[PDB]
Amino acid sequence: TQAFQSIVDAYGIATYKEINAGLATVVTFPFMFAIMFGDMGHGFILFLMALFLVLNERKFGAMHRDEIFDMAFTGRYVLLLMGAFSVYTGLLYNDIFSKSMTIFKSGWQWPSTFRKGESIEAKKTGVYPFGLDFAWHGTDNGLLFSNSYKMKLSILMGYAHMTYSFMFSYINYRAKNSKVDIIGNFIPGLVFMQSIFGYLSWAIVYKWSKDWIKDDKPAPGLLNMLINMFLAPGTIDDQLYSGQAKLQVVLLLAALVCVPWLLLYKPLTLRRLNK
Amino acid sequence: GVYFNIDNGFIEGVVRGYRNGLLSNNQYINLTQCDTLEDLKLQLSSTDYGNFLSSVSSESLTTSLIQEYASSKLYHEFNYIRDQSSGSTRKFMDYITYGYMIDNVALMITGTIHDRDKGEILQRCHPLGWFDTLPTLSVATDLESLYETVLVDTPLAPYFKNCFDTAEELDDMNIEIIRNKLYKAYLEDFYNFVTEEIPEPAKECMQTLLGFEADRRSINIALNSLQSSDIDPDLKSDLLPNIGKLYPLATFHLAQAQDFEGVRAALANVYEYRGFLETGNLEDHFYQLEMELCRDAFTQQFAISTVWAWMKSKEQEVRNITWIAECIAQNQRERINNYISVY
Amino acid sequence: ILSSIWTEGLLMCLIVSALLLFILIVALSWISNLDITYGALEKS
Amino acid sequence: NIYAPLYAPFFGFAGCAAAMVLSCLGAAIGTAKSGIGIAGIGTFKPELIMKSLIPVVMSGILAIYGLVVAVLIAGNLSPTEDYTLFNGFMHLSCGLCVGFACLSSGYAIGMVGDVGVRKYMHQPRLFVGIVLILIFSEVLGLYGMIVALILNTRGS
Amino acid sequence: ELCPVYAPFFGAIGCASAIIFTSLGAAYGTAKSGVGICATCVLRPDLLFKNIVPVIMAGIIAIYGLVVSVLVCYSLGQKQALYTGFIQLGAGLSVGLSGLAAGFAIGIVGDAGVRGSSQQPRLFVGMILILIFAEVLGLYGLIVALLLNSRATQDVVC
Amino acid sequence: ELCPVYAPFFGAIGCASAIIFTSLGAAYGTAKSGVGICATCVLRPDLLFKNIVPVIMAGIIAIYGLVVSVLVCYSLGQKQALYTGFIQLGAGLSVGLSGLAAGFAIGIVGDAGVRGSSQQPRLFVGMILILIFAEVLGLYGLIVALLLNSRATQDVVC
Amino acid sequence: ELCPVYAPFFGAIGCASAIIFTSLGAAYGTAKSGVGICATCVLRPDLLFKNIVPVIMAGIIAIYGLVVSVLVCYSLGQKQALYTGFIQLGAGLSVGLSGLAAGFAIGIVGDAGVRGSSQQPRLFVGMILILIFAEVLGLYGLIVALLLNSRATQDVV
Amino acid sequence: LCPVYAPFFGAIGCASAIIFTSLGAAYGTAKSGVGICATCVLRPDLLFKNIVPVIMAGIIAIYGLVVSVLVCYSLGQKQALYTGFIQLGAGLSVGLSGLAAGFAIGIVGDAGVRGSSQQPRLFVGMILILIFAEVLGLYGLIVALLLNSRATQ
Amino acid sequence: ELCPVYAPFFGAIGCASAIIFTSLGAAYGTAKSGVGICATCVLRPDLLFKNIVPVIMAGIIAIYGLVVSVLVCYSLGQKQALYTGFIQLGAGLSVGLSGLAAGFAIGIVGDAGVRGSSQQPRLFVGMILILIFAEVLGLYGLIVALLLNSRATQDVV
Amino acid sequence: FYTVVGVFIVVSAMSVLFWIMAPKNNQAVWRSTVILTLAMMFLMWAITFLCQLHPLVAPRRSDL
Amino acid sequence: FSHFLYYLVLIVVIVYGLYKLFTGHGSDINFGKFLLRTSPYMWANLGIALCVGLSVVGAAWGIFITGSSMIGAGVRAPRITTKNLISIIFCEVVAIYGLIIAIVFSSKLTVATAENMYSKSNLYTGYSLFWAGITVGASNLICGIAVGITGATAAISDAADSALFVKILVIEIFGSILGLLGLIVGLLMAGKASEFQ
Amino acid sequence: GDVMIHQVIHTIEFCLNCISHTASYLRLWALSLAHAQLSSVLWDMTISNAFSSKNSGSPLAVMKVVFLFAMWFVLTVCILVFMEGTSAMLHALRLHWVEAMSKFFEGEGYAYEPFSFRAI
Amino acid sequence: CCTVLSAFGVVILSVIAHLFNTNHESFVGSINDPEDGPAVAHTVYLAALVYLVFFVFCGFQ
Repeated sequence: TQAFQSIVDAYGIATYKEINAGLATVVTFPFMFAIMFGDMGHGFILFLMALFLVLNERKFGAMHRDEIFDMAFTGRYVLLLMGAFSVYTGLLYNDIFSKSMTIFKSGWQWPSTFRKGESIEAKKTGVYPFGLDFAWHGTDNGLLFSNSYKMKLSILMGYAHMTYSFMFSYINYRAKNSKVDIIGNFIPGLVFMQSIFGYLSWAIVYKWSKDWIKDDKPAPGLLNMLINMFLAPGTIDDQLYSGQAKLQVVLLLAALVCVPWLLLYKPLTLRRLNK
Repeated sequence: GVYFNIDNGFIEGVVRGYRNGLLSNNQYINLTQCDTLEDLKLQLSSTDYGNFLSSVSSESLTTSLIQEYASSKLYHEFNYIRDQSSGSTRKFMDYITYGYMIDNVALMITGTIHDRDKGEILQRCHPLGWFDTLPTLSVATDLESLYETVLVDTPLAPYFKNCFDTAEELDDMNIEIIRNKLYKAYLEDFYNFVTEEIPEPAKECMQTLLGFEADRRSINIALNSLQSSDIDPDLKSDLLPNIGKLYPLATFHLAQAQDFEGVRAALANVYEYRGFLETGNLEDHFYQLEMELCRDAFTQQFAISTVWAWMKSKEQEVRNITWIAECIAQNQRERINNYISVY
Repeated sequence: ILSSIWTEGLLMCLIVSALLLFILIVALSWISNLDITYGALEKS
Repeated sequence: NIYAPLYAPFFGFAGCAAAMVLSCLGAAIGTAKSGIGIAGIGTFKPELIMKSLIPVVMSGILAIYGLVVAVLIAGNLSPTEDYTLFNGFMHLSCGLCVGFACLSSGYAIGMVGDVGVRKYMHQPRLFVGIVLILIFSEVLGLYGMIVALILNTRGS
Repeated sequence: ELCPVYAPFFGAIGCASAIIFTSLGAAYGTAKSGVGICATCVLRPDLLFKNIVPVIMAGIIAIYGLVVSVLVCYSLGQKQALYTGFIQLGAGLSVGLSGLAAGFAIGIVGDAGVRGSSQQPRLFVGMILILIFAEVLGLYGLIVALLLNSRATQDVVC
Repeated sequence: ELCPVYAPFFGAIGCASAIIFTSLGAAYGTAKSGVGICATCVLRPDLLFKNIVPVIMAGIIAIYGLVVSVLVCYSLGQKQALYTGFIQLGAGLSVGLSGLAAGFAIGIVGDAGVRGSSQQPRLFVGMILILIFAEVLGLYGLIVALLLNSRATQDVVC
Repeated sequence: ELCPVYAPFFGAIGCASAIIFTSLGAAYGTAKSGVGICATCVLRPDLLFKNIVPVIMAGIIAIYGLVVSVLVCYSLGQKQALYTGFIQLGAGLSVGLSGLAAGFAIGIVGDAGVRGSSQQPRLFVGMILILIFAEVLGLYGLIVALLLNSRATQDVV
Repeated sequence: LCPVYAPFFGAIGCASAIIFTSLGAAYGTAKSGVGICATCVLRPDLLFKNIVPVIMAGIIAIYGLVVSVLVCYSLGQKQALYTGFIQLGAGLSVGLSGLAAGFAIGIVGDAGVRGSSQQPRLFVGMILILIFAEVLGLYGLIVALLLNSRATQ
Repeated sequence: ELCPVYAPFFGAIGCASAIIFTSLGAAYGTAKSGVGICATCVLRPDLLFKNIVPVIMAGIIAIYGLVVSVLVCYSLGQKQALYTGFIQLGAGLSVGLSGLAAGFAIGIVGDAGVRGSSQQPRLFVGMILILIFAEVLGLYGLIVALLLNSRATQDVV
Repeated sequence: FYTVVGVFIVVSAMSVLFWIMAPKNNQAVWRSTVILTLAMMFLMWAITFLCQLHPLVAPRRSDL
Repeated sequence: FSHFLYYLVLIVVIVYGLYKLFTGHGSDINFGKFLLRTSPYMWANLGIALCVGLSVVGAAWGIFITGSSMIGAGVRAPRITTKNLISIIFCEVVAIYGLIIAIVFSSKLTVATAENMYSKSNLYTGYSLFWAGITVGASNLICGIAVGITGATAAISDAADSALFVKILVIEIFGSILGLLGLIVGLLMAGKASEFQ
Repeated sequence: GDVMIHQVIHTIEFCLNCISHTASYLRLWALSLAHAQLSSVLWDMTISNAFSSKNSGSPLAVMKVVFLFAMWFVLTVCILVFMEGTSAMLHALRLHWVEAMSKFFEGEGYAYEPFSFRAI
Repeated sequence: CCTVLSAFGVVILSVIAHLFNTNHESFVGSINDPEDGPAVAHTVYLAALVYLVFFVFCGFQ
């Protein structure tokens, strides 16, 4: 944990008995790396050139290190995790030096009798067990599906990272024993963040849960759902769930009530405690 | 401020870093409490001067060696900033050193009239005003054979436009005339350079810093002409610069100023220079107004006038340190707080 | 029809090749303003 | 319909873009030129910085002025409804008369509220006059937004 | 043929120009004079509210532009004459590019006036009189555009 | 054909130009000479209402523009000859771009005259003499525009 | 066809341009000479009405435009030939852009002569002698436009 | 639907994708190489660690070369205006992005290699600034490689 | 229609611009970095023959233009397609306006490098290393133009 | 979707069983690394499984 | 010389417009038919490309403005060179705004049938993507330059005193409002635009 | 005044950042798309050319494969590992420094550096 | 550094030759892919042997 501590203390030295930010960094920084660096071939190369420095850390410790190799050897355990997570996520993708892995059984079958050179579709048999499916490789519209998947992946993992690091503020204000800071900053922050982008991250999962073809319903667009949740409340063109038009008004009012509340609770109750 | 940091990004931020080494009022009060030049050296060693007198070691340490080395590191910092300059910035840095080249010309050709040796009249010369033919001004006496032999290849060559050589070689009376006239033509040319090619935030705050140089030089010429000069006003008006705040109405009255009251009633009509000639040390009034004009030139960000405002403030810092080290070495402390600190 | 000389296709080739030539003139005026710091290369 | 040709949303989305780009240009000039003057007095009397953030806030309001009219032009644009060329010219004009209004108001706030903040470190009695000149230079964009709102309601 | 479909374009850009160039001139007149106000009330704090008269004098230019642009706005129509669009374009230019001129004049007069009025107290009346002669240019532009806009939709037809 | 639909465009931009290019010359003559009054009357404030004659003679040419803009405005119609629009454009340009010249001349002469009339008081009668020649340049353009505007709708048909 | 509808456009542009550019030239010649006068006689104000000659000779080349912009104005009709409009445009440009050059020359020679005639008293004759050559430029432009305008409606149909 | 002027936009997109990217890479090489040559006359042992800005500027030109090669393998005589303007967009994206990224790498790189010789702690600073300016060429390469995949569909 | 008459215009402009803009690039690279040779070989002329490498690497850009100009010139025809003219215009610009950039970079780096290599002899290897990255820009433009010109007349009708 | 909940049960029970059976030497980095990495592995597995559970886009190719 | 060309193009436009207007053919300069008959894919692809281009030329602009002064100001005070990288980050986010708007716009970019090609909706979604790419690229350009300037002032006021960076980070926040507002407006403009059909 | 202005700045900053960071985490999709597409179009340019069923066993057709594998491998190591994963590393770094260390991290403290002879 | 590249040249090209030999659809399965599997495997396996010669020769350095 020394390299993660130096990485997190380069930005800002924490205050006294604050929650360390280099103790959640030790997994999330190689994992947010691996989401961007997803390949079992490049990931195994990086894991191998990190494990070369981990297994030889006694001969390299008693050695003069120049600045670039001092940077690379001070973090010989950030790169081992950055390779070990890159192998995992490039096994989630089918990306082994930009190739697919036909490990499991596919959820898509291609038609047996078709003319040469024509555009064909695949029929869904099941769902691929672990990771993304390998019938999207030499595919014309495979990149559209990978765009949708990786965009919603980034949205949900950013939501998870933000709502995980936002609870540490509550733990800080609880350790300082300041209920004024809790009711002034954490709760109006929590039910502002979760009422908009927690709702977006829930709506992505709920659109993934419904079938929208067996039901013969239109699949809603989630960009112009959050556009129309703020502009035209109560008007739902493509219904996503039962009771959407009246619950989005409640979430909009819960988000809009916390713009004066987070701005006016703490100064007006610090002023009241001087009387 | 949108096209500044292309060629001047690194240049400003180091000069802005050099600004933070300007001694504040508390760092001057901590220097006035010293008892020995060694204690003043050790007090300066905690500032951004740190270990500049390290090769002296408490025995050969005089109050002139401090003024030598503290200004020498100013000159080396100016050369480092000038070496990273290119284009209009490098030309702006050259135009600063032209005014020191003029002083070194006028100091070099007075060391040959008095027949003082050439190796000792050049250690008193200014290091920033160095051109390659500066020692070769000890070859002739008259102005024409020093222009047409040496000063043609110098960048001071367009400034010899009104110096009329009547085949009288040189006394000490006309070398000051040549000095004032070269500085007059130089102030004209550098004001036209600032107005022409320097961008707009570094234009208005540099025209004021340069018009102040012109006004101070006009008042000093029109006031030093009382005691050691008997000249006509039509020949005196060729020595006063015409770029400043003081030119079109007041340098006329400074030209026909035969008495001290002819200067004082001429400077009573200008608004920011009135009261300078009434009370106090006049040189301290000009240095105080120089520092108040250099202080509010750091407050405009994306400007190349910060180089001028830095080096004049750092020269005033070296002058204040020299005045303090002169006070604490000659044991006179009645006017040790006569320094000038706006930072 | 829009015109016979200034047709629908020529007049939108001369907009693409005007935008690209504008970006070219701007970029060449950026590279033309590139000067060398000669004082850090001399002996002095 | 000869009064609603199919090229009419070109001038409506041009109204959106002229309402947003030039108003955020004015807001950016007003916040950058004034932040230069606020940071210039950062060392000399640092305690007058948090009081002097008013020409940054009043510059940022000029982007809200363009945001409101950009939302109100973009809400009147749909590919299924009929959209007259009168409506498109009117949205072009109401974006164009708020974009240069907020641009001029941002130039005025940027030129006033850095000279004022930069001279305010000498005289602490300048602040009321600085705020007053900023109000007179910030109602310039409010005039254009009023014209844009009246013009939007007229043209639809 | 006489009331074409592209006819409100000229009235629309005339309604735009009477805000664009007028607010540009008013912004110049407020900015360049406020530089002089903030530069002279450093050592003259008591003259801080006597010096606002250039800035108020430039704000009345933007009020002049506002009035003419609103009064043009309430005469734009869909089935508008091309004569009416030409008149509204002329009335917009006549306020805009004359209020720009009056704003240039007030911005260049007013900073010199507040720089000289801090040094001479009797120069304030002269500053106010020169600013009246500078504001009357934008007043002339407003007079021309109000006499012009009143002729749009008098004898229009088709 | 002889009185087309686009015919009031030239009349509208001749009504507009005769105040635009006139007022942006009057603004130069006001501003450039007012910075010469405000910089001179800090030492001679008794000459304040005597040096303001360049500002007055720069304001007179804006009235010269106003008269021609009103007379071009009240001859506009929906169905007017294209000859009338050409004549009104010519009159507007003849006032505007010559009153711009007269304003440039008054602005350049006036500050040079008021900065010199406080050193020598016998230069005021020379400043008035040069400034009458600088100010009659707009009166010539007003004469040309009035002789045009009298010819505008004289023998027009269709 | 010989007398189109757009034919008075060139005549109106010529009638405007006859006085517009001569007013610009006369403005330059009055402005620089007035700066030269007001800077040369704060010390010797006896030469005030003597040095007024460049301002008068710059004001004459605006009367040169005022003549032809009346003689072109009184030949403007609704149904006039395109040949007439072309000649009136050529006449307006021939007076205007020549009196502009004459005004540039008078404005430079005027202040260059009145700033030097305060030193040498007999530079005044040379100043007048150069300004005559600078004012016959506008006189030549006047002659060209008066010969054009005597042909704009000579044998037109 | 597929006119005769339609491969003008694809050919000029293939042109501009290497032209603007090489202009940006040339500015990033030349301006940051002046800083290398000016720095390494007084401290020459920093010569091969200051070489990073011209390498990143070369990576920019490789990003432009990739788009130019991938556009010129989809050109034909009888392609539609859809393919032509989407190749034009794929050229303009990586062109403006490589030009901007190369200008930024050039202006940051010489200042960085000049501050690195005075303060040794500014090497990590200039590398961490230049990595943000490097991926702007990637941000145009993403749009270029996405518009390439929609060429013939 | 597929093979119009104005179609060799773009091909001739592509044959011209490939040598024109690479001659501009090579001319700037020879010029700016030859001024530095002539300035720094008046004091140390022993290293005259090793400072010549910016001039040679600048002159390689003109050969890059010459190859593409010859290969476009030997594919021109009277009845060629408009596609061929568009591809030859693109291949001319891809070598020309990229070798112009490469020649700018070679001139700037060479003039900055041969002036600093006489004070520090270890800077020569760094100068060669930067000039290789400056010359591969024109090499990449050559690659793009050859891949266009192979595609120029392949399946044309 | 219930084969995502069934994997969440066996990941959450494993993380709770590791929270109480972490080694005492470095508790705040044993039960912080291992419990958070199981959470992020399950999150990327659930996201890559639910995007293919009910897809809207079918894979379409020409060359086969 | 550029002013000579600006005057020459203006004179040629005025002479061509008055020649076309005097001869009774003034409706031949027809900008509406130009908008109706040019391909909507030009406007769509040009808007996408200028969105992601002009976001990056503002992001890279701000990066060198607050990068070169950060490195210059870090020579004496090297304790800013990591903390103050948030000024690079605030002017770098305006490029990811333009990127994630360009991809959402390119999702609306399909092959339209030639029988309904210059239709109402296909031409609408060319106009909308064009101006909604312009209003995002230009807004992120101006926001990147403003955040770069207010970060270049912050990088020097940080090296002056450490307590000033917190006070002048607020100006970078108010400057970075602008790119997010352009992000909002460009999504509202192409919100009702459909694909090419 | 020091609490009300600070809470207004905190409210504006937090409500801005809730929108500005969930769109800034889309670089996890941006750089992943860039890495996947560059690793695809490097394979397709280097070793997709080396695969051919003609001249099976020829010396030229096997030195083709050797040279193209070497050109592929040095380009993968030089770009797609060292000069691409460093950018991914720095982007996952700024996602911690800004998007994660602004929800809870105050950061107003100073480091424990004791009087120690092992650090001189 | 040639021994590292040669070891990867053994491993990667041996796996590629085995995937061409067994007619794996990520290498043969497309129309643009080569038709004969073992014909490509025979010339990739010889390159694997060439890189094994480079790995053995540079392994004694």
